[PDB]
Amino acid sequence: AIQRTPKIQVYSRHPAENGKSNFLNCYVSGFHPSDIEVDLLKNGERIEKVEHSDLSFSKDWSFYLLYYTEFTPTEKDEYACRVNHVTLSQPKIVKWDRDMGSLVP
Amino acid sequence: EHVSFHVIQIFSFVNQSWARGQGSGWLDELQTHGWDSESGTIIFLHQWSKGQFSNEELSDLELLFRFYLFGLTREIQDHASQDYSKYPFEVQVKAGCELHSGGSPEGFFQVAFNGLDLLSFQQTTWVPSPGCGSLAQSVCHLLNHQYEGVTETVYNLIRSTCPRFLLGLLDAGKMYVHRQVRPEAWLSSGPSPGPGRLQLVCHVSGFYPKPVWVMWMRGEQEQQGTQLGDILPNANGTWYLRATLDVADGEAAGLSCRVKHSSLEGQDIILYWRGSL
Ligand SMILES: CCCCCCC[C@H](C)CCC[C@H](C)CCC[C@H](C)CCC[C@@H](C)CCC[C@H](C)CCCOP(=O)(O)O[C@@H]1C[C@H](CO)[C@@H](O)[C@H](O)[C@@H]1O
Ligand SMILES: CCCCCCCCCCCCCCCC(=O)OC[C@@H](O)CO
Ligand SMILES: *[C@@H]1O[C@H](CO)[C@@H](O)[C@H](O)[C@H]1NC(C)=O
Ligand SMILES: CCCCCCCCCCCC
Repeated sequence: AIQRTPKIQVYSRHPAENGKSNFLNCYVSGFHPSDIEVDLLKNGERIEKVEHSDLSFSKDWSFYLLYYTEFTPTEKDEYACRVNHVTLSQPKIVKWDRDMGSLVP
Repeated sequence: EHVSFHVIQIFSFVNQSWARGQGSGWLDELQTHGWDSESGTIIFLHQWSKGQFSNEELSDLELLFRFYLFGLTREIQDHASQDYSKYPFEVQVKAGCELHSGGSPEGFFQVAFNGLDLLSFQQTTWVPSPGCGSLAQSVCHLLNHQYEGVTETVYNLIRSTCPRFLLGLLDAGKMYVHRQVRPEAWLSSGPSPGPGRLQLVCHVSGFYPKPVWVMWMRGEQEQQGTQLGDILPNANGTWYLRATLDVADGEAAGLSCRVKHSSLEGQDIILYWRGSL
């Protein structure tokens, strides 16, 4: 009390080109409390080798985390960012739109 | 004009027997330090993260932080009786200082409880937040009466040790913190805005520092529909921004995205839409 729901944004570091090394980012922000499960997914499975920033928070005390992983896209592969949090009835999966990314203004 | 150094802590009390303690140090938005809870030691994230401080000074600080994290955790777990109704709960601390180009430094130590302001340190005195009633009041009594030497330690750290450290840290890191990094840009289609309409997307990524200008263009004419998103972080100290444009069917040929940034100076990026439309 109070409890704030994470905002989830997914975007790549470089242009999405099949066969070209790239970085996939998931920026998860505006949540409270800090306990959270964030995973990057490749075809539904947690990507085991990822990096994440240490926990930090904004002026309003809401938390944020940046996740990133090196990946090489192809036409068949589907990437996502999945988040579970006390504010979430069921884990939320935010699919990476290759052309648009998946942002929340 | 204004630069900050923040040491933050997050204390997560799961139950009467289990808590987590986390913390880190930040130069503006750049993380410069971590904390290893396994070993109770500072993590220096950059070759220049020691600033101008000696190893002996940093060792003093490391022992102070290990002792603070452990002792705060245990005193809260003691004073939090049996409860288990209050559990779980979370305490956040944001302490540090600011260097200002024309004035004296600022120092601060602010505490939140379950995401709301609880109390803050004002020079000599722990002051309850007007917005957090009883509890804030109670804690502040104790902090002001029982822990009275810890208080002068805190004052000295935020008012004297922190600005000295920050000055030396900016100096050690000067050829990183003043860097200029040029972005790249690329175009894509976006989700349909409606029948007979298209969405063009201009992605701009890898720039530092954060100020940036992006406009969709037809020749030299800036386009009304340009809409910028939020400036989002990349790993390794650069940023990302998306600029979209909705366009009518049969009108996208000839459009371009134009990017201005300090790292370019008179060589704006201009990218032409070449289809997917
Ligand atoms: C934590 C995350 C770390 C992230 C990495 C950060 C790494 C990074 C490089 C750190 C550099 C930071 C810069 C240089 C400065 C930043 C200050 C920060 C903004 C303010 C934060 C103050 C809190 C956190 C400490 C709490 C005080 C203790 C709680 C004091 C407790 C007791 O101390 P005390 O002094 O009273 O001891 C007694 C004394 C008296 C006589 O005085 C004796 O009689 C008696 O016997 C005792 O010895
Ligand atoms: C020595 C290392 C760091 C020192 C930091 C000082 C620790 C202070 C501990 C704070 C615990 C205070 C919680 C007490 C809860 C309480 O007092 O409850 C109020 C209600 O009883 C009002 O009626
Ligand atoms: C407290 O929480 C920890 C972490 O979930 C758990 O391992 C431990 O069993 C709990 N202790 C209790 C409920 O007494
Ligand atoms: C239910 C117990 C709540 C405890 C409030 C935590 C206050 C910690 C402030 C200490 C700053 C040094």
